Amino acid sequence: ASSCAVQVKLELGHRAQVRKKPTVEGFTHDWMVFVRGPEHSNIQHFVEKVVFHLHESFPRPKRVCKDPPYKVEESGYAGFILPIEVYFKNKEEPRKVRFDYDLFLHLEGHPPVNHLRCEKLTFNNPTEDFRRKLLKA
Amino acid sequence: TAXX
Repeated sequence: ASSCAVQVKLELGHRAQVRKKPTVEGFTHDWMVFVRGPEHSNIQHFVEKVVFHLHESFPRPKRVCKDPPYKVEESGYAGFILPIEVYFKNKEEPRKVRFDYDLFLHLEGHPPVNHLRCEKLTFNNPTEDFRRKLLKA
Repeated sequence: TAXX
């Protein structure tokens, strides 16, 4: 007869800059995409791994990060939808959360992309293990 | 840029 509601704050984001010189393959942008916690918080306490599903046109498109930083750097020629799966150190439903991230690129002659997307997860009545893992962040 |  008592309730719990844990709330964690995640930050998804990405930067994208037009290359001074495009690569031999025609890639014209350097971009990086990241998942992190605010103000250098340590989300590893409850995040097992983070999976970046790149477009099929990329070699080894399913990138995995088991340790911080949860980022992917790459060079490319067009934007796309990047599914990001965040897996928690949870043994109960739900193990991970999915985010469809709009990784867009701006044209040359425009200021580079520095995009931020704040997300906020609320877990209700979790297990005590997951609870203390979540609350150590 | 263009969407892929």
